[PDB]
Amino acid sequence: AHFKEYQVIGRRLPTESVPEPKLFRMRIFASNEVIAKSRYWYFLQKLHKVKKASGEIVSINQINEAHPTKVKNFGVWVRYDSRSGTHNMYKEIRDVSRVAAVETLYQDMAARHRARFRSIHILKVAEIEKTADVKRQYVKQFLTKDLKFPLPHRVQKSTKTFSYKRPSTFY
Amino acid sequence: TDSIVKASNWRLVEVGRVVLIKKGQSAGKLAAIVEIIDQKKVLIDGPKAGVPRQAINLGQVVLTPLT
Amino acid sequence: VKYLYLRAVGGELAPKIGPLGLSPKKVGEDIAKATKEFKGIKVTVQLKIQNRQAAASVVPSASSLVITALKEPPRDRKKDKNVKHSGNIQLDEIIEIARQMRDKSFGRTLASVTKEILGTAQSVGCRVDFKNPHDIIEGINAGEIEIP
Amino acid sequence: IIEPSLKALASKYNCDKSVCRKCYARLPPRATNCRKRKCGHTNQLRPKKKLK
Amino acid sequence: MKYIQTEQQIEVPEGVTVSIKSRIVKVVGPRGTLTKNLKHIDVTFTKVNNQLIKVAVHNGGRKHVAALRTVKSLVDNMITGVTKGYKYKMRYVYAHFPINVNIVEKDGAKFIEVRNFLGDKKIRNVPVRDGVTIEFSTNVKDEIVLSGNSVEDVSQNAADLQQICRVRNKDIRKFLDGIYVSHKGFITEDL
Amino acid sequence: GIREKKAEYFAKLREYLEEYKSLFVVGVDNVSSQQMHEVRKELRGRAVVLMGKNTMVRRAIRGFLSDLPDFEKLLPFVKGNVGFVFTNEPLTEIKNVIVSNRVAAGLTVVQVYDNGQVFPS
RNA sequence: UCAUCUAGACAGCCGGACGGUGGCCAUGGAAGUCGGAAUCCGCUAAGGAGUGUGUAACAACUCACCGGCCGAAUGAACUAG
Ligand SMILES: [Zn+2]
Repeated sequence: AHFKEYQVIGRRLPTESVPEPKLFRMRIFASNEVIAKSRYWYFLQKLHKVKKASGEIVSINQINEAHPTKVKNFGVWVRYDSRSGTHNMYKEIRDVSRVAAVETLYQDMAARHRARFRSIHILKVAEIEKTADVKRQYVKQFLTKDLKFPLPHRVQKSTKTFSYKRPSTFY
Repeated sequence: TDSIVKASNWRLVEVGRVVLIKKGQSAGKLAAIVEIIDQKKVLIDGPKAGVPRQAINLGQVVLTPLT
Repeated sequence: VKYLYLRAVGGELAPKIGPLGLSPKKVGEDIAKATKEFKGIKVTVQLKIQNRQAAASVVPSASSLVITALKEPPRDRKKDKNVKHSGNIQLDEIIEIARQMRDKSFGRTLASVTKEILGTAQSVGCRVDFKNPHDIIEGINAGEIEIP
Repeated sequence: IIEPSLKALASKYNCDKSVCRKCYARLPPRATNCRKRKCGHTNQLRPKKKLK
Repeated sequence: MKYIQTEQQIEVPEGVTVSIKSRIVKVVGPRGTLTKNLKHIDVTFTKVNNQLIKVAVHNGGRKHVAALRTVKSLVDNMITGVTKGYKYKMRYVYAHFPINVNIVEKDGAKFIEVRNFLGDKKIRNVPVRDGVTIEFSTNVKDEIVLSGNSVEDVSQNAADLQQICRVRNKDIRKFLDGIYVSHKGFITEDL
Repeated sequence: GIREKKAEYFAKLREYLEEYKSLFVVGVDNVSSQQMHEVRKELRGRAVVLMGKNTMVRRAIRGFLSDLPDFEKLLPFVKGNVGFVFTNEPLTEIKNVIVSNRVAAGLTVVQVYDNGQVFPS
């Protein structure tokens, strides 16, 4: 859906042999708290020997964007499962916030590789603080000095089923 | 004689271009394009008309001849 | 007037070259054999200068030949046609002498360089009691003066 | 005998070509893929067989 | 990958004048005039300083930016064809039967006729496209020269004359007979 | 690696400019490596010959521009195939040797820079 | 995933592409190019004890390397929609 980012902090259940476990923390892009906690336990079952019955979640907090009106370039490292194997990819997206960047990332992977939400693993997402570290041409195209371009062929959708003059596509 | 072309200029999108919000919650106010996200969407701001600073798809605004 | 150069194992085709110069093959061979005095045992470049009557034979200096000669070699019949792999002592003085003998002929870049090139020429020869030929040439500055 | 230069000029159009191994198409001599759809633009090409 | 702006340039010499309404190009020079419809290719033209014209495409795909350099080459070919002209020299190649080429007139249409190509009784006639002048050149044996403004018309007429002399049911690596284009250049080459 | 080799070139050039007051710019066309090698040997004692990519050289001179400002005048002359001769001998003797050697069917000295002064010669 | 890149990259033209040295065995010969091993120096801006054509062996031509013009990304191998 429209994604939100949460921090989820959890731990193992405390025993007498070891009280105070190590309080692992992860950042999850998810639609809501339930999906966020499910993905948290999914990745902790991939990492450490723990499961939901043997552990607990001590905190979940929404992390909204610090500057939601700054235009950033993000580099995203992703695992995905194809029909024959597992691959790593690095894609970079020029967008205004992290949740919108990963939303366009999920759309991009589903469009160009037919990869689903169950197949995509988000390794990391990070803002590229400096230009000329941008490595893709499709985003390096929009970083030029005095960028301007026209929008040819305007199509205006009509409300009536009949129009009384030939329309114009000037913009 | 001299060479003649038909120029055919139209309404470039760049910073400082004044746009009119076509549909949405503003829906009829003016804004100024602050920056260009990509080919299809831009970051605008309309601070006199009460339009909050936001990223918006270019299909939801109409570009005006004002710069 | 005409100079012809051939690589000849000593003690000895030649005739084909000789016919153009109208010189007897046997006479040329005898002259070459005498010149091979330098070594004969091994192949060496021989320069024949033709005066339009007779050809004079001299042995032009060659790095491989000089190096092979320097390595002490028991005379080989070559009927065996054995590999005859050449093993040699360091012979640092001989190589320096060889570099001096070259005397930067054909413009060797430096006196030290001429020696280094001479060392490289010993691809065939071991050229050292315990080392790869010219391996230590970069390491040691000794003998630079000797080559000059 | 034609002439040597004129044989060269005629052989430029008739003999200095390549042949697709799949669909026998006569192709440019420096080509990498066949221009035909029916072989699927394959890169199995051979030189056209000369005389002599 | 949707290149948002790609752009080529064409240089306009002192003698020519180029008129571009919507996508119809008219080039007028010393040797005459030429025109071209380009409403199928969807580019935009812009005169800079009366000797430079930029052609551009915005938000174009790979095929579209290929077509941009194609249309630049076409209009530049038109400009250099109305300035210098275009001249194709072709040579006659035969083994035994000499090829006898003349110019005839069925209903005033300037046909080029080809006789005795490999000794046949059939007479091959190729029509001549307008604007193309054909001269049977002296001082070089068996050479024909086609000149004009349009590279399309000149090279197509030369190609029709080449294709009309194809050999059937024989090994064509041995039967090399025909009429082949040997030189392509300008009428005022090395100007 | 590539940069390292390049860095060495920049350094040697700077040293050469400092070492010799007299600079000869020589243009080489159709000169064989063997032809070049012979010239180098003849002039080994009194002259230094340097060959390099022009793009590389121009940047170096601009980099070393603050010191040795007069060398800036040499930059217009650098265009085209060029070689640099650094020599103790003031002028004609070096020039005579370069032109004469290895003329076959051809080294030419395009310009001479000595002591901040440029001579067409 | 490797490499090259405004200190000038990849295409296209143009120039050089050298000495020790005909490196060592082996052959009637094989000198970079029938093979077996080694495969190193000098001069370098740069040039392999050779990429092919190439001759009985040469000679000759071309390469991969460096240079002028060009001024900005490109080459190889692989993966999957
Ligand atoms: Zn095919």
